[PDB]
Amino acid sequence: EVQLQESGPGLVAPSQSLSITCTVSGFSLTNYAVHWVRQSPGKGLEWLGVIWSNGRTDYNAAFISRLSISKDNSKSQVFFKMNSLQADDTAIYYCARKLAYEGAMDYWGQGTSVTVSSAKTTPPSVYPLAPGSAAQTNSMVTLGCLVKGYFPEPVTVTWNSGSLSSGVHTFPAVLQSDLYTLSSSVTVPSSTWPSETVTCNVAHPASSTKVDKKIVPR
Amino acid sequence: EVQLQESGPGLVAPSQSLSITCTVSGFSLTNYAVHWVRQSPGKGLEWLGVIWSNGRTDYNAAFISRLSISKDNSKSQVFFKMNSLQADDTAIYYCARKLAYEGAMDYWGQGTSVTVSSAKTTPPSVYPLAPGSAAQTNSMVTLGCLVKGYFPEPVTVTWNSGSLSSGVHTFPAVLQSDLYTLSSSVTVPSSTWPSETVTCNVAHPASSTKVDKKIVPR
Amino acid sequence: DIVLTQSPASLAVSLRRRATISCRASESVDGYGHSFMHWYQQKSGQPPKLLIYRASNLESGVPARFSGSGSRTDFTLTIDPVEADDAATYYCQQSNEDPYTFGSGTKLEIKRADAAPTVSIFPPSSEQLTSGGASVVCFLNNFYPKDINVKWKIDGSERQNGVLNSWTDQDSKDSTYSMSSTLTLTKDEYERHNSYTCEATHKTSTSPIVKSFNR
Amino acid sequence: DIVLTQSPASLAVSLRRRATISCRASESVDGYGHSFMHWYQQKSGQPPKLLIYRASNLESGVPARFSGSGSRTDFTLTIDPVEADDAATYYCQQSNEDPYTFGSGTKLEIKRADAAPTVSIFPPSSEQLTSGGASVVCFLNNFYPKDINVKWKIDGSERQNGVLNSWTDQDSKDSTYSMSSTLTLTKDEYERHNSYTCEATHKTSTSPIVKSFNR
Amino acid sequence: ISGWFRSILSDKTSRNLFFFLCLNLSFAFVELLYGIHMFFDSTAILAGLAASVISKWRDNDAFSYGYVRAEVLAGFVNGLFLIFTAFFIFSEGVERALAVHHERLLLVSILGFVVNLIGIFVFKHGTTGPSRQILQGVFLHILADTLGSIGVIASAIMMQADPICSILIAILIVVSVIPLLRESVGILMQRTPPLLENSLPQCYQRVQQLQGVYSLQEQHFWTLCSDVYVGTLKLIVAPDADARWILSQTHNIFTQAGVRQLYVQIDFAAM
Amino acid sequence: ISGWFRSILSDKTSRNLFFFLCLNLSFAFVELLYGIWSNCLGLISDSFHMFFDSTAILAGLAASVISKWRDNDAFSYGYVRAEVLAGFVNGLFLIFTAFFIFSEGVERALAPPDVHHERLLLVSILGFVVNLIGIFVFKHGTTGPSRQILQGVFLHILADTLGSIGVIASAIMMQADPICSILIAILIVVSVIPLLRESVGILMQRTPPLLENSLPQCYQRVQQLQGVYSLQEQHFWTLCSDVYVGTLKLIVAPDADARWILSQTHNIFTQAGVRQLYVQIDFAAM
Ligand SMILES: [Zn+2]
Ligand SMILES: [Zn+2]
Repeated sequence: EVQLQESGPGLVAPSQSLSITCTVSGFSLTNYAVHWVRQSPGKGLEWLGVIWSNGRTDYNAAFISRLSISKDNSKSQVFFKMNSLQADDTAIYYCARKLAYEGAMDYWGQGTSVTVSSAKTTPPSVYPLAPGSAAQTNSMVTLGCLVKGYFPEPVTVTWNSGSLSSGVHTFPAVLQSDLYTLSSSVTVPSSTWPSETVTCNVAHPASSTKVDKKIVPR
Repeated sequence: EVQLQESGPGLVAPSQSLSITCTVSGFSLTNYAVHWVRQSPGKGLEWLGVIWSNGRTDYNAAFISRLSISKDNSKSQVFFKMNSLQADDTAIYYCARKLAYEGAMDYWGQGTSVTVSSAKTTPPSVYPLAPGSAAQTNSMVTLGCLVKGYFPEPVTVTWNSGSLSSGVHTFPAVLQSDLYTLSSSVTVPSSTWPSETVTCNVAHPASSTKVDKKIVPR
Repeated sequence: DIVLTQSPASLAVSLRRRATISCRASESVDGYGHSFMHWYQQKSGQPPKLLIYRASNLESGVPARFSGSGSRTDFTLTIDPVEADDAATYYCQQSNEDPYTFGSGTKLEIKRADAAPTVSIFPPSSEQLTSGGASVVCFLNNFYPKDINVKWKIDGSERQNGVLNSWTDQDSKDSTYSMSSTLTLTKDEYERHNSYTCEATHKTSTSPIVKSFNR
Repeated sequence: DIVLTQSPASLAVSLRRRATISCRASESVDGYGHSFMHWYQQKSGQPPKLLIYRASNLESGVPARFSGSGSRTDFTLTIDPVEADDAATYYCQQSNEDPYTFGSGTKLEIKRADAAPTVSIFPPSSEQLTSGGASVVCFLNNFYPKDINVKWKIDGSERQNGVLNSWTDQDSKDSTYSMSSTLTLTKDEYERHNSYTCEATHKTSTSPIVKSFNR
Repeated sequence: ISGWFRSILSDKTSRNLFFFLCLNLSFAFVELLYGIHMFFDSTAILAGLAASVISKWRDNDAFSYGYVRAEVLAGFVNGLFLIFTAFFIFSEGVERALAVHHERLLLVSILGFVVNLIGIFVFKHGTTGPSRQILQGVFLHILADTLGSIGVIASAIMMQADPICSILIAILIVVSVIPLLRESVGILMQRTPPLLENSLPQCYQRVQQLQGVYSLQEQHFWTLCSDVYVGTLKLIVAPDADARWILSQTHNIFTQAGVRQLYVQIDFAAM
Repeated sequence: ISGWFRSILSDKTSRNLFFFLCLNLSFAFVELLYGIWSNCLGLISDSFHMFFDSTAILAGLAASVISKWRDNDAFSYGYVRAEVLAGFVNGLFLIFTAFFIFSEGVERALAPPDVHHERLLLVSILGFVVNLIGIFVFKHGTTGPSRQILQGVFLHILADTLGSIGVIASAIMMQADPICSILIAILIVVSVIPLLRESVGILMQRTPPLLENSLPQCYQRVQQLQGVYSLQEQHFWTLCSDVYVGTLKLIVAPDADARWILSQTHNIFTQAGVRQLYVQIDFAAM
């Protein structure tokens, strides 16, 4: 049950500091090292640094001047601080436990997307997505909801709170006018809809938006 | 997915050999060690031996003369051979993977019970056991099937092939006249029975018995 | 050989309290700053599960409620808080000298509010009637504590020759106990006789629970 | 710094086949009989998963179909047989010299017989009409291969100014692809026109699949 | 300057060596006053006192082990000094045979023999712990000095041969100093300690019996000072061997054998 | 027996030392044949002088032969320290040779020994010629145990030349030799001092002078390795001439890569010239 959770700000304006806290479970920080790794499309995977059991920390040679990693064994949290952000550091940061006695990282955490921009957080506007005409109905019918008007990444779209996890296709988002557009599709049996209600729960951790909305046919 | 499976004879008559083959998956025998531990009710847990990656083996000082452990890296099986089986050798034999760089064992396999006696194998006689009168029915109604006349241990009793696993009570067996009796009890909703069929499949690996019995109310 | 003695042999602890299991070694299992003492957990019908290695290190994937302490001969396994799932047998193992040895396990009994058994008696079945024998089972389910007695009355007659009893372990879900009483009789021994009643004497009720059949 | 170059950048392999990914190191990552090169697997939207540590040792809990080999500067990751779940990006990481450096990942593509996309068109919804804009999106689901183009017909006219395309990566169950095409419109030019159709060019059928509505 | 006497007063072996240096320095002044080998003897016990002084100095970067090998070097140089003293005494006996003033009849040699008797009564003996070698050196030196004293009154006995007595004393003191030079050469050549050599195959078989140890190699043991043994060792172990336990057991096994400083390198085999 | 001459023919320096030993043995025979006459007064004197010379070169040759022997249980490191021991003993020989020639000059100044017909004068020319042929022959400027054998005998022959020209200066004076004896003794002791200092440094387990400068940088580099907490009990010393033996203890993290740390430490100290290295790695408790 080894768990690594990270909590950091999704949006950080350029030339300020970024603070990420990695909370660990299932193992002790008094006998394990935690590495910090970020992944961005432009630079692939990059290694930031490592914090050891006694507090010794080894950083990357390029990032030595603007990186600081701390630790506390009591509440099992590793604090990641990086100063003077630019647009380059827009990457998915991970905290990973070091594989014991080897130089690899066995257990990672769900990476937190950190975006460096001067714009403002926008809560999403979710719109359902329904067939135009109730004609040519087959055994399988496509359905979805469109999420337009949010910043920054990410947005979690969940159908019926995970009850219907089959046939989901959450397409990757795209950038236009300094703004993200997201599309989601779920396929449901024609006997089920509209006999059974279908909703998508759209989660935006940056704006703390948990709007839940039902699909109404026309 | 680290898996260790032992396969050996349930009965070994006194003063012949016992051969157990431990099949491992999820790790490689080329860089991991396998210990052998047996749990005799009276002698508690006992460490028998260990086989290392290069084939070096270390045995207990008590059993060194009559114990031999082999390994094949290719098919990932560890062979446990022991001569001179007496009555005190009756124990549940485990093959366990050695925790890397520590003196403990992290992953154990489901032990195989080995009984040393001159008695012969007896297939079980399973009798479905039902309430005498369909009176004083409550929200809960107890049900069970009785397993009598089998040798040796163990016998697996499962309700509806594991579909219903709540309320099961598989009682430990006892010895009488060089034979075993096992009793199983389960509670089921009174609306479910006898509306829905309830069967117990009784497994005796020694006699290869897979008799399935229906509960019939009187 | 290093003999490991565990005290107490059995321990009773309620929910959410503290459980302490101590292991004592005849000679030291300590070398150069490390104590090579390991703690295992064995639930019923399961292989032992490693909790602590080297007497202070939690195995990856175990809950933080398990703790280890001690050095040289003395060691302590501490559970805080105690879960209902923590009802099992705990062993201390040393790896300091060959051969590896385990300590006599300490059984952790879970203390909880007393529950009355659900007494049920099932008459012998037709196929075992054709088998030539007779066996009547007496089931007591979900009762606390473990101390309970079965009294066999057959038209008000008491017998103890063929009374067969078996106890299950404490459950990991509701921390209860189950008890099965079996009475084996021959064909005539069952056929001459009519009423079979099981009597369950348990502390929570001075009046024992009566369930019977007449056949 | 030790740079790591992986060849090929993307690999296409069918089911039950053999897939080989090679990692090339500028400097040797070997020391005293051990090579400190590690292999990671990163599927769709989860952090990378360790497969091989020190270039020849399988991580405990991963399938045996993964294999590692190599020394000095040449290393090879082999999947045999290749399942549908193995559609991921594979990275090689060296730990022989500070700082730790990864390689540019290699994407594994699970080759399979072509499948026809399930084209569906959905009109803009009422409350986003109240929002002042219009967005019509056509969904293409479960198709092979990835080379498909979408043609937007508005009353027999072609527009490419507001066409927005999103591409999903290969699914782990049936190794298919899904594609979402969005066309963003304002109120006036949505109300002026009446027919909107989305079309699909796909290799398995020269005849395009057209889904339309007339609102 | 001043601290040297305080260090001399601190050590008991350095305490005798200072006044014993004072007696011949007085004996040199008396002999020089009469005059209007021995200064060599003054040099030898000067090295004996200097070794006892240098020996307990603290370690630094240049001398990682301290200065405890100065005692072995002093025993070695005393043995070489006595070898050369015997050879020159042989030569002097040859000159005596080939070629009388008798001032004081050389009766001062009797009181000299008394001084050597006092020395043999006083110097009779039988990281740290750095004193065994100087005592043996001064003891066999003063024994050679008593034999040289017997040479002259053997000559006095015969004149009422002294070359033959010189032969006898030279051969006897060479035989006496042979064991000291043998031990010093053994120590200075990084030879396995003779007291530790018999226990080493047992220790090798005990370390090989440890769980997970594959091969044992590059075993080097040697003597530092007198009772301090330094050992180096390399182990090949299993890929998943308990290296903490193997290290602790190896250290215990070789500590029970008498090794004070031990370095065990553990290599993990590839299968 | 016979294998020694098969060993004496294996090495250039060994055969040169054997030729030198045979030459002074022949000199000893002829000098003895001269001293069985009545002119033995100084003949026996320089006879035991050259006898010492022969013992010195014999010790050098014995060390040169022994230094190639294989290792055994008693001598774990081999016999490579015989070279250093020979250098040390030859330096000591030259120190007591200085003292002996000091005594010789003193007795030459004090007592007139002149019962002779200058036979030694021509013999002194032969000794000087022998010293010159030696100085021409012996001009130089696990394994590899040969750097110190040459220097000791070369220094000894340099002394022998000075002892030879001492009597030439005496003959020049008579037509003072104690002054020449003082000068030659001081000069050969000054020449000897570096050899004795190097031999004492090697034989006292001192950090090699060619290694002492690089060791702080090596310690800093090993400290910078990932997971290394501390670095302690560092001992480096010279075995024979170019072989440095190092012992080191590391305290690392509870889960540090001991394989990588060991390989990197071996690389770091091998680049500095430490051929034999033992790295003990201790996993710290938290
Ligand atoms: Zn003396
Ligand atoms: Zn000479």
